[PDB]
Amino acid sequence: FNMKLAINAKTITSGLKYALATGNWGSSRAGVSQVLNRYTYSS
Amino acid sequence: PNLNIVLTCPECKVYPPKIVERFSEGDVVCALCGLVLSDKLVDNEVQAAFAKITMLCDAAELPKIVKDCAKEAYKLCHDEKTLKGKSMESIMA
Amino acid sequence: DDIVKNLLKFVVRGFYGGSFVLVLDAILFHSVLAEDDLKQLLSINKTELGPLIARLRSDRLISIHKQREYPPNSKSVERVYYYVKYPHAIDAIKWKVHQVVQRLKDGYMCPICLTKYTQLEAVQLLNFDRTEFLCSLCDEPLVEKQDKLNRLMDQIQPIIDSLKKIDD
Amino acid sequence: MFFIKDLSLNITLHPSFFGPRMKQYLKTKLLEEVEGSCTGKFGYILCVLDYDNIDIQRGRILPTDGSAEFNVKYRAVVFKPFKGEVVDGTVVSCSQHGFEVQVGPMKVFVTKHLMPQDLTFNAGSNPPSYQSSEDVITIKSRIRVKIEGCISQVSSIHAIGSIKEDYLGAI
Ligand SMILES: [Zn+2]
Repeated sequence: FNMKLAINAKTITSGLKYALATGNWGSSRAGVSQVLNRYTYSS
Repeated sequence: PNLNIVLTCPECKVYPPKIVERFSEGDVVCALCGLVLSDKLVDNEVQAAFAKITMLCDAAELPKIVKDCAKEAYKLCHDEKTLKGKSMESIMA
Repeated sequence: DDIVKNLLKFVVRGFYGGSFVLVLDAILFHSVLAEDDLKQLLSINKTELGPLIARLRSDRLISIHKQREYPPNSKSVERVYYYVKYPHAIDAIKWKVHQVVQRLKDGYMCPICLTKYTQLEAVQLLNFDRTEFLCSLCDEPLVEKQDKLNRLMDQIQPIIDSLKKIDD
Repeated sequence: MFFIKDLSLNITLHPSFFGPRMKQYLKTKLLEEVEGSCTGKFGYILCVLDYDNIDIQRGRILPTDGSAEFNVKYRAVVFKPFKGEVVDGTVVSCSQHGFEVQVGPMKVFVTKHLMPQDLTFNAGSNPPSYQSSEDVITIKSRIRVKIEGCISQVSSIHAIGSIKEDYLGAI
């Protein structure tokens, strides 16, 4: 038993990173994340 | 058996092909006589090993390039005679 | 049934090894057996008897009737009846020997192209400039047992004579 | 076998040919293409009979290219070789596999395996000849050949025969 092997960080890390990249919460949800519009400060 | 296609200008024939290719017109033309050559140019053990290896490099936070170099390495060793053992822990490390 | 037994022994000599021949002879010694009787009779196991039984099932060599002994003591009785069927064996042996003779009774190829040509292709492949058969795409040269099959056929001929004797 | 048959053919005039004399042009293209050509179905086309009575039918124009198409019904003599047929021929080319028999427009090949045992190849002769126990097969020599098989291809024909059997061999 060694803690580093027991806990796998990319589970959480790459999980969230993935989700926000694709914006699919599951599909059970999609398009939740969207790249910001910098067209104009109003936009 | 043969099957290799080469492009040659029947009117020039002077050299082997020296040509340019036009992607927009999707055609390929001899640069000399300006003739069109072509048209309509179109646009079990292992997997287990790489799985646990993947886990290890992951926990180690090594960048994918390192992970993949090690993967490549391990494939070359694989089942070879001279290794003759080491139980799969030594090889992964 | 001596002639049929001799034909079966010849088939055992031709087809498979000696253990199958011995099992057939053991079935010949005892009139009828049910699914467990070869195991009591033989030192081989039931799982391995099963591979041999599957091999017999692959061919027409013998026949199986599937019968239950009805009397209601526990689950009753699974008794299998293995009885040789002579007509199916005769038909299969004749088909095999005739097919074997047909195979024994039964050309141009290019080394680099690995293609294959025939006599009609010979008329096409002939060139007037040289004297040779030339390949189609690669224009490569063209290049290209029975007596031994006949000797093995001498073994087949004794079996055919035995079949004729069994017929008449 | 030299036969005669009524044959149909479709022809295409480039527009520039449409002058009143065009029918002549039709008969011209007909003769040029048809005579001397081969067709896998009817054999080698030899000569066109009944030149004057050729039926023009009615010329249809097709879609783009504007070229007039026609259907010509004519009567002509053609040669169709057949399997199990006995023919006579004069050798032209000689190979170790056999000598190539010229029968009419058609070049028939005979395999050495289709030749009798006594018949042997000779490369020590100029040209190479087949010297049997009696007959000697050379280029200008005449040989009676029964055709064993025929291969018919669209636009061409080629075939095989054997002098092995009786009433065959050198003429
Ligand atoms: Zn060019």
